[PDB]
Amino acid sequence: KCFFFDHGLKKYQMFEPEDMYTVVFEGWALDDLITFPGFTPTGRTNSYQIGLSPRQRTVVPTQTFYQMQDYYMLCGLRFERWFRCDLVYHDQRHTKFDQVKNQKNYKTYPCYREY
Amino acid sequence: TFGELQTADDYLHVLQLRSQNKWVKNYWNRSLQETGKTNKAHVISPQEQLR
Amino acid sequence: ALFFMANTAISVPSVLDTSPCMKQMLAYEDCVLDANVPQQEVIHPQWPTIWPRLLTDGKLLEFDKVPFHPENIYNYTYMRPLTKKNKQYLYECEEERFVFKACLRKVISLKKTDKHTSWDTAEVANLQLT
Amino acid sequence: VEEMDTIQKMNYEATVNMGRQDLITREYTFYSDYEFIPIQEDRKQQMEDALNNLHKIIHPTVTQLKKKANVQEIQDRVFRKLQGWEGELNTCVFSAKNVRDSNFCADRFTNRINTEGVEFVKQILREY
Amino acid sequence: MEVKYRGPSDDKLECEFLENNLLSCLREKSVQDNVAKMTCRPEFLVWFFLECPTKAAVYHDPKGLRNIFIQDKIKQK
Amino acid sequence: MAQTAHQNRYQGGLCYAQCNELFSFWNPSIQQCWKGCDFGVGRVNDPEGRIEAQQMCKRWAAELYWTYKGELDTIKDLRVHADMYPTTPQNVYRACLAGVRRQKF
Repeated sequence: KCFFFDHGLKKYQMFEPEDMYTVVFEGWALDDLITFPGFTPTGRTNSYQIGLSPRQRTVVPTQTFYQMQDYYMLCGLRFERWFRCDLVYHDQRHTKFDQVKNQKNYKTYPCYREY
Repeated sequence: TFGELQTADDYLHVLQLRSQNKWVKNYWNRSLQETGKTNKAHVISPQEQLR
Repeated sequence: ALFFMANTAISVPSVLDTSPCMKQMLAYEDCVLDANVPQQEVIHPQWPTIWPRLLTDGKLLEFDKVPFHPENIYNYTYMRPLTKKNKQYLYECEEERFVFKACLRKVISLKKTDKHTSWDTAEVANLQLT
Repeated sequence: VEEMDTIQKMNYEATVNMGRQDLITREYTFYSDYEFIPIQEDRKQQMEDALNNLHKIIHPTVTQLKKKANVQEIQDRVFRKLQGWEGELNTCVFSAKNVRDSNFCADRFTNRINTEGVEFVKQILREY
Repeated sequence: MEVKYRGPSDDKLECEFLENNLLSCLREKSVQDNVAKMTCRPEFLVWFFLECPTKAAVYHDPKGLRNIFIQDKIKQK
Repeated sequence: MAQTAHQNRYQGGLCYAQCNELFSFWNPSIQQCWKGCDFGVGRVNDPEGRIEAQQMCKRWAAELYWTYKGELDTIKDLRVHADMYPTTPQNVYRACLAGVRRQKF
């Protein structure tokens, strides 16, 4: 019950997470009240324990520069690889790739993963 | 929902399309009309043909 | 290091789960997971009555949804009616669903009466002391 | 294309605008640039036809190779010859005076691809 | 989690809202959602049994439910 | 070897030694190879246990990386080399299978 019934609107409303001081000593001054939409669109339950989803394929590995917590050389390397791929395909994007007018000729841009 | 980067990219190309449209319209209008010069802008230095 | 903490409380056990129909709920959920049904509404045993459109056309919302446009397969999962394979592999989980519903109904039938003199000290019986 | 909702209309507008970047920037020309007579459309089509003919020969060989290294090596070996010919074409087209000269250079490049390029490609593919 | 305790509200307006949602859901689901437009919100159904114990007990009672059904039918003509 | 069964690689036995010999010392595929050694402990000698272990490798690869349904069934070459890194579910599957192959007993 992270939502409250409103008598003026006669409906459930809510606001963003707020601290105890603001909830208690500024309950009269409440801003940005949004009608409660429900946890799920169909009214089912959403209370589940979550975990880590499977990882994604890597084109430029992080292990090239992994001793460094700050990723600056890795950032440069990955951007350079993406820029090579883009220089290959940059002008064909609107005719053979994501930016086509019709979905019939839609293809994923080859540099999406590197980007 | 399986979030493989190709399926995710298919999901996210529409939002990227709208954001790119907004950015490119703003770019064209403001940036190009306020900065660029059209039709081979150049500085002309005349000289009189001496006697 | 080796014995820096000088003691370890191995006596305190894992918190015992004393929920009324938790075992039946978990059994039913495992069975439904076996069926491999895209619709998540099947998690509740009452789905045939709460969402009867799952058996006719799958239209569970009157176009008041926000799952994005039908561009990929992983869209409008609840807007997808159960197929014959899904219906069969859900029927295979009918007895456990019935047991779960019977447990829920019996729990609902339980009312707090005046003979529950141990209500104010029910934590001890619930085994909250370790 | 008129009948659509707001989201579909916005997506169509986005797709159309992402293709007019060539249209918007054609007005902004530079005075100091070195202009050249461009390769004509028919010569472009002939060169692309020659490239497709080359791709016709290499396709079974590269699709029957299970190692990426071999395919990359085949790509590199052809690309050196193609890059030499491309350099010759670029020089002779940049230094062109009229469309006749540009057509002559493009025809020479296409004839090199169709005459010596196919022979070189066939020798490479036989080696592989 | 440190969840504090607050008993069922039994608020007049809130329970009227929840009961209207419950009646809409009963009317929709009694015909397997064959209505032209379905306004039932299943999630609020849950809250009806968490914050309106008096009306829930009335609905469980067969005579109270019969009275509610008769009045709803009269309202719907 | 956070995902494997043994505290140190020496408890793995001959299978872990063969996995180490399979890849270069900086290659993280060895760990995946080690998981193969874990999947085919009591299964390699059983004719259906070997198929079960290969299925376990396929499931492990599918769980580590996002995979498509046919993706691991259309691999042309299942052989591995020293510089094969677990950057793809195909590489994870190949390393796991190679580890399964090297599990005597």
